[PDB]
Amino acid sequence: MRLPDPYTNPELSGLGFESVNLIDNDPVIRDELPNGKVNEVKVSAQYWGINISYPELFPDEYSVLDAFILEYKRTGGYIDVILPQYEAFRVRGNTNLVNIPAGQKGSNITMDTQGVLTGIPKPGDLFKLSNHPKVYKITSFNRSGNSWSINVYPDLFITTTGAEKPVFNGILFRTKLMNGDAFGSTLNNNGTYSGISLNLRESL
Amino acid sequence: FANITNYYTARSFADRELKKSRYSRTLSFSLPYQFIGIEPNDAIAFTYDRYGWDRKYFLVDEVENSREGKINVTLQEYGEDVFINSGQVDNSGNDIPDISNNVLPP
Repeated sequence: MRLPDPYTNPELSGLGFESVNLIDNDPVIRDELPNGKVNEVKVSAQYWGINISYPELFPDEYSVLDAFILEYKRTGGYIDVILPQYEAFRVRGNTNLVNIPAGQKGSNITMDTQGVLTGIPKPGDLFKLSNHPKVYKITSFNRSGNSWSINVYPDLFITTTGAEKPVFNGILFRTKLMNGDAFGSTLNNNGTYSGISLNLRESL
Repeated sequence: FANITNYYTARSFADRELKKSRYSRTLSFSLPYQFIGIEPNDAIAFTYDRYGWDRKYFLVDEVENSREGKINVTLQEYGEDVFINSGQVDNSGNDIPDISNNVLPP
């Protein structure tokens, strides 16, 4: 259920995001002490927010957008999103042959790549676990031959069962439309729709 | 005093209450989470140079925990002398026997 785009619909190029804004939200409670210490306490999940803006739209591509959005509203499903700036295939191989030991938790993953993978991740790559919709971001990476380790932000939302597999490619955010409760399109006498924008918040 | 009957004990306790009543001051402030585990009637020594206070002695009198961890407190002043009694004197000379409802014999 991808948000339609030029890669899916090169004919409808207007659907290419004019610009995108990615926000981390890390709700935290903090205070400043008179001795000049700072102290902070964390609760609740981090989440990714995304904002999208579109140019003027012609009626056809607009109708394709509405036909998507109303299908989403009727079904109550999720919106999948790709994010082109991270589309690089620097890691490849038989991902489903990798073994992740169970009981890893907290922010460090270690893997047996079994010598299978080729290439390496980079800081700022996206990373995902096969059985869970969350998107994480690589802070750091190390090798010891076939063994890899990566330190990842935010902290892991699950304990590893040992059935997980890593996913370095084709990561899609799963999101829903917090703006959607008052959605609507201006129509100008040019015959063109205007003022569309989307605010998305990941949801699990 | 509803539940006390040893005269000397009652007097020694009233002396406590009188001495305590001289120490009127109450003080309130907030503490960071590391001081967790405080309770009422814990003993605090407070030190603050601008007021000239130096191990000024207080008892904790109210506490409020919070989900974040920030602790509000209030202190009540006491002295040491609150807990010390004077001498007293034997009161045995007035053990009045309140006999009634009796008829003297011939």
